[PDB]
Amino acid sequence: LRPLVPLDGGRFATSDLNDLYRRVINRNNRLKRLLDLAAPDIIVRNEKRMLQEAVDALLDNGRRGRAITGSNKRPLKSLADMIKGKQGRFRQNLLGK
Amino acid sequence: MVYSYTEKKRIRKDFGKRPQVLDVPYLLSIQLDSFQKFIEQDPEGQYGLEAAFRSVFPIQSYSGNSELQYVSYRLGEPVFDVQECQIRGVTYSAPLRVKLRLVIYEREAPEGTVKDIKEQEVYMGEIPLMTDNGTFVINGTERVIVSQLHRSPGVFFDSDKGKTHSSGKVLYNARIIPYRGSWLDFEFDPKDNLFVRIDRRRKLPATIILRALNYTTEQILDLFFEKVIFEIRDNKLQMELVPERLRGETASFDIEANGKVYVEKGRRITARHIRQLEKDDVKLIEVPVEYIAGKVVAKDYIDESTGELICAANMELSLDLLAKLSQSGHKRIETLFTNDLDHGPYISETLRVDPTNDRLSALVEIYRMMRPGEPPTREAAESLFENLFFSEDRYDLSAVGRMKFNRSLLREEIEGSGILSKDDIIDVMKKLIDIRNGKGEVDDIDHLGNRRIRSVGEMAENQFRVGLVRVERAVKERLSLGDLDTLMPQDMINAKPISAAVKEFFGSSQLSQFMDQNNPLSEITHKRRISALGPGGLTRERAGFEVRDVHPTHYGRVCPIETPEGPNIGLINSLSVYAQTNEYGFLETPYRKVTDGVVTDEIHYLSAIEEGNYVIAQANSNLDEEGHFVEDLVTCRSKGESSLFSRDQVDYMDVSTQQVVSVGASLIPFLEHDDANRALMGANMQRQAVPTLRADKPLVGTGMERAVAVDSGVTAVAKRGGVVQYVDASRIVIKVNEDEMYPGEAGIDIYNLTKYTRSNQNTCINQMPCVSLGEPVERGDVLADGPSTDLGELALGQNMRVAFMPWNGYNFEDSILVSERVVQEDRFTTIHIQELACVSRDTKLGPEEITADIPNVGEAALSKLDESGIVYIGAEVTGGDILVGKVTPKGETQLTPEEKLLRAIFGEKASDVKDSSLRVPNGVSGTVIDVQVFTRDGVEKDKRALEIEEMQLKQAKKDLSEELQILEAGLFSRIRAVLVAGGVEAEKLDKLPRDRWLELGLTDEEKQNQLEQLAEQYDELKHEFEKKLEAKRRKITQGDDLAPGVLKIVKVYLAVKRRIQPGDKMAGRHGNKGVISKINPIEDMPYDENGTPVDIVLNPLGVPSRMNIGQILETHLGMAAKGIGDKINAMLKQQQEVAKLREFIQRAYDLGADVRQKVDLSTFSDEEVMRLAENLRKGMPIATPVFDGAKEAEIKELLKLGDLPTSGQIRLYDGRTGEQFERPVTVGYMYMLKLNHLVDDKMHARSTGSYSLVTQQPLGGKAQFGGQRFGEMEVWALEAYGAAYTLQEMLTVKSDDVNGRTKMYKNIVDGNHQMEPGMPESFNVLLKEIRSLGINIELE
Repeated sequence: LRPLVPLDGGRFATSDLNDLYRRVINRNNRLKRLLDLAAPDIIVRNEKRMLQEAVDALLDNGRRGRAITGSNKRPLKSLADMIKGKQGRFRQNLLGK
Repeated sequence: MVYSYTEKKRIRKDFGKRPQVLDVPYLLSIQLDSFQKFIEQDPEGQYGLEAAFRSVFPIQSYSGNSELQYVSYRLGEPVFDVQECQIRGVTYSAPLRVKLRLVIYEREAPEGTVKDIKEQEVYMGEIPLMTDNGTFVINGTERVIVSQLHRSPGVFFDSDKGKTHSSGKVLYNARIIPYRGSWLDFEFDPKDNLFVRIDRRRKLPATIILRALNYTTEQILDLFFEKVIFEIRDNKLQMELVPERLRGETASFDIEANGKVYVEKGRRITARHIRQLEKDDVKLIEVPVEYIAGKVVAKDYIDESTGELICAANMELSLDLLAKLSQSGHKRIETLFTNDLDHGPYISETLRVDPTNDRLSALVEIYRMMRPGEPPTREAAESLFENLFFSEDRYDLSAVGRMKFNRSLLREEIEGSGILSKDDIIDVMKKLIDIRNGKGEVDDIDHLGNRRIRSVGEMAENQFRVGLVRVERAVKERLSLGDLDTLMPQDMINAKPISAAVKEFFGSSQLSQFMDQNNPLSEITHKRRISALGPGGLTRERAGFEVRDVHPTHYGRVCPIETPEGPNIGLINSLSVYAQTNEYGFLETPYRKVTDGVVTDEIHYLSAIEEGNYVIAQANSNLDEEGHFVEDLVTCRSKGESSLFSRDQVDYMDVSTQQVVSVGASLIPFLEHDDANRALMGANMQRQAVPTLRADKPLVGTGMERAVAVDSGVTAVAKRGGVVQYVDASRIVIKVNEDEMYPGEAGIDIYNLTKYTRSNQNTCINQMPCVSLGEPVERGDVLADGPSTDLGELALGQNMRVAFMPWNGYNFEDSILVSERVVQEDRFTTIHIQELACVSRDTKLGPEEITADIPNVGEAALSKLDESGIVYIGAEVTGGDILVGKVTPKGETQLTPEEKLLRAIFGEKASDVKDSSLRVPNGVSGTVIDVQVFTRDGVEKDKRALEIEEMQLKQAKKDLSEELQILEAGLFSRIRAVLVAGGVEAEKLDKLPRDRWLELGLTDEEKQNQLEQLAEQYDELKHEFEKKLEAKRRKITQGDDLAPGVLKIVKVYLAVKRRIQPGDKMAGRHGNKGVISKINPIEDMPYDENGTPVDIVLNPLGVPSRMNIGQILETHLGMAAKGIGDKINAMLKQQQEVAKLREFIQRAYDLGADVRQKVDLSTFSDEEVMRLAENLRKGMPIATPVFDGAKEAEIKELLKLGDLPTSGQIRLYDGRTGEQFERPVTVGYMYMLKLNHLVDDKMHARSTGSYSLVTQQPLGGKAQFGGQRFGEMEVWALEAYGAAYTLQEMLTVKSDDVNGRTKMYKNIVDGNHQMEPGMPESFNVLLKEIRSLGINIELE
């Protein structure tokens, strides 16, 4: 049900999905273990700001500081590539199969 | 001369009275010339590797006291061969040599040097080379770079009037474009102020950047403007007169010039009152005070009494300010003209609006405008201003930069500084102020005088130079790291930037690509192409208007006919046959010089700029023996038009009429008759024709293809021709004549013919001998023919019988009707060679052994595969049969220790579960050509490739042993010659070696000298030949470099015979290309008075409908040609004597009025052309030039001479009913075309097949699955027909629903016929994705 159509035949590369995966993985796991562990202001502040940018940055704004600029695949802008392949969901459904 | 040795087999009959003085050039000289100038050694420092090494070198670190001087470079020989390298499939590149020398300077000690550093060459990168045909060999691919076209560097004058801006007025602009670096442009606004835009940044006023050039306002007005003159002595207010500098006046009072009034108060300002004071000589005059307040001050004058800044330059004067200035004791006053007639108040609004009045604040402001993030620190502003504006590295004006810069600058010397100049940009601002003033002419964007083509030389020079700079950075770090470095150019220079730049450049680029090969035609016309794509020259991805148009500069160089009829039109072009590239990249075309009233025989190449002013006559014109023109008023052209001009107004001539066409469309005869649109379509269809079995030279033709076939490099030609010794399909050798030979090495020239080989188009290529044996060969003669070539003459299609007719509705629109006779004649049959490669290996579970078993499969495939090796060569592979067995380790060991040492795994030994086998895909069946597999170092116990590894050794040993026998045999015969009179014996020497025992003793000198010499060069040629034989065998058995991600590579060639097909497709030379409806029996074809059923049936309505004229003259003239060949063939049926037929052959050559230099029987009359009668017995090779082609008078005269009815219509009877058709019917013989559109390749039927994990929709076509696609247009087509079923179950049951397929196939049993509507899983991919979205929707 998840399946994503890769542009290169199925590669994930440097995309902000992978950037938010590297930041949201450690920041989200350390945020869960920190919140459940009653972490102090240092770990709850760093994990709350890093995880806050993990959930919030994937939602809106953020800086596309992914790998090196240029010569890299960057299929994340509004995170609308999931709902709309090109002009919409037509390729998946409501258009010709 | 008219020797015509190689053309004596077939002499193609030529038409037209227009001679060609300048022969067709080699025509590849753009790629060959660009390559040979790309690798060269010159002291002048021409553009190339020497220009890059001299550009970057010397390489010196900052404050390191170390420099690097260039020894330039020299190129070596590649490790592999051309054809052999293409067979191996590895990139073809020569290493680079001659590394640069270093230098060391003593620290704190001037001129002190410890020692000079001269180092041996170091390996850097790999430089690919080019084949003689113009291709590039990388990984066994064709790799040709398309020619590029873009703007040439120089000062541009552009109109740039926006149609979307709604202003309705033109906004002028000018931009200097260097070959590299940032761009500098100027921009107007309605405020009438000069603006500056640099690299898309916001436009700053001219006063801030020109202030950053360190020019004060006094130098601005005094430089760009004239201060005129104003003088005040005791307020006398005397000024000079400028009566010719302005037209106008406003006079409120009388003005007297030297005691006489020039213009009275209120008097007329007309030229009657102007020229009175103008033509006469007048000096400075005195006028009242009120005229100062209206004028604008020019220079900066300050009061001499006190030090205030009042009365600054570029400011308005006030009535009360005149009293403060004039009374201050100023010596002189400068006032601006500032009257708009031919001029304008430029730079004023720039000075007023410009915030920065100084160069420092100007540099800070332009720095802040360049970098938005960091506030300028004022420290680097000088380096940013210099490096941004005038610098050596960031300018790169190159050649055309200063050439066009001085041309538009109206300078004298061509050579100039390669960096920006302050007086140069000030001249651009002044002449641009003239453009805003209204005087001067703008320049056209589409005018090719402003365009320059770029090729492999300049492009590879650019990328290689970039990589060389990337090396200069790291080398600069290495030299800057240490204080003193001995033997620095060793480990400091890395090859990865070079090899990455050139290997990534030629490896992957928009211009560099492999070609689809159909006939030599598509190879040569695909070799020469103009592309506006790639870097630069591309305005937008789609649409566009004025960019795709055709300018008058497109006449004599680029062909407007040939063009990419697909999505992008007007971009790709094709150069003219006689076109050439200038030194700056400009394109020049030939014109014949004309002096006084006679036409001299010299021809000069002219570009657009030079030929624009000159007047040149029309291509076709009347010529006389005295050189003068017959008609007084001759059609000529000057600029952008053409009209009748006098005989004294014609500067040059167009020579041939073919200068406007290209090689692609130039082979289409009767171009002036056929419409240009359908000729464009046909020229677009010429490149897709697949070569067939038997190549029959076109009986209607041009005569350019004779040079195209030999100049395409496809056919096998001969160097230093001679008497042929041995012939074969694999190899051809020739004994070279003694006329021209090299004194050393002796030997003869050997040739290795290429067998059937796969191309990039999956076609079949091969070369066949045109000579028998013992035939003398000249220099340049073609020995063998490539694919779709006959006797060195290009034939990419087959002729066949032609009749114009509706037949029982089977021919509708463009539909085609083919007889079963041609079906039985093997014609149109072609070979399609597909390559199958099974390459995996590379497993951490252990290596994968090739073949030796097929797991879980019976002996059916084991009968085809060898025990220790792969299948027999040339076998029958049908369906999913395994062509090459391959195994995999898979589970390897496990409990029950690998099933008791593969006991339960039977005889595989891997254990079980090897999917690595090739398993030929379904639907593809044919015969295999050859298995090239792979060649690795240190590999053993491989039964595969053994036969070819031995075959290469026997081949090289055979052809090398031939030359060895020529050498040792020649010197041995020399021994037999020298032993004469020194103790010779014919009976003894003719039955024994040694030569009586090494020439015996004789006279002492011959003993030691002749015998010791014979042994010396005898053992030298024997031991040297064996040493070279071992050196070659080592190259045969060493192999190539395999991809590291595999242990062993396997690749196999397979071929399929595909012939004329019912669906198929066919094409004409004039652009008619259609599918065949049905292939009809011979008995159903109408026959003539002689009972000869017709092969093809076309639709005559397409001649008026699609405006195709050339089909009538094509078929009729062809009927005349085959009438000649039919009558001569009848003479051979009667076995007539040579002379009786020789008379009709000669009459066939010289019939008509001139239009050729050919004369029959000229050479011995009893051979050559005499046998060429038996060569042309099938058909007559008639040619017509492009625009000079035959006329209906000579066509009906020849066809009437061929005993055929002059009208070209023969009474025809029905083949079916036998009854006669009413009225005569047009028949003839035309040249047809077989394409790649055959419906075995196009058509694939599929039902159920593999799907994808994404949405559960199958991938698409070419996968032997899927239903093709019915898109949204078909969705709205089912909504249009009103069928809810077909659409609803369409989108759901087939893909998004598994329930629909399972229940559907289950209902096929007993035929329940119901299909489940289902819940779409693709709609569950939409619900899915939405669930991943922060708003997740769930059903209730």
